[PDB]
Amino acid sequence: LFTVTAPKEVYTVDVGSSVSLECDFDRRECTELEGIRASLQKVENDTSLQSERATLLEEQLPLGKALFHIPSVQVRDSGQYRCLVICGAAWDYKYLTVKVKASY
Amino acid sequence: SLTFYPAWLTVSEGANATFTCSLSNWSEDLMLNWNRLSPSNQTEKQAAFSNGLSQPVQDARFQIIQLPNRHDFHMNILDTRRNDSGIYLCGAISLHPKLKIEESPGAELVVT
Repeated sequence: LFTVTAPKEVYTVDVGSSVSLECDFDRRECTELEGIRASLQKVENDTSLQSERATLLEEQLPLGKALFHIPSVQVRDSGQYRCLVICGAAWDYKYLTVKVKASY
Repeated sequence: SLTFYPAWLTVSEGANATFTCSLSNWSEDLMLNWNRLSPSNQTEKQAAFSNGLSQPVQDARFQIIQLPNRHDFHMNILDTRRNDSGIYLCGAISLHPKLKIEESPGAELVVT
């Protein structure tokens, strides 16, 4: 019954600038008893691994947001990601899309 | 990798619907979710399998039942409703030695 939602699902960014991506989760299904972990994974095929480019702004977690930051966006950062939250045994994810504007 | 079959399933309303989620080269620690795609193509969680227990997000018609001596799982919708029609998939997560998500291809359910 733990679930993740993505009220913001599409994000826009200019090459050279940073992008933030986020998904929200149901906190009354997460305590510090079983731990909380969040990850962003770029979709490159059927299996995803942790993004090398993104980091987690973990100060947002107690507010029920998994907020990710990718600095210095390049064209190859375009496309779909899975925003994943794990609370003890329970997990869920949402797809997020990054749209990039490249200039010169 | 994960597969999910049959690719297309059509049943009469009230009948059960069964998909099979099949996991290849996976470890003993199985954490498997059953998701449905929204009209916007976003994933929505239907049920979760972990330990050796299936739990539904909210509808107990959705059950994940491990098959005999296999890393194969029936994803059963008991007593289908027409508005169950749509695309479904399964996804699995491993936490060790590295975090990874694997998704199956979609499979389409039509309830008439």
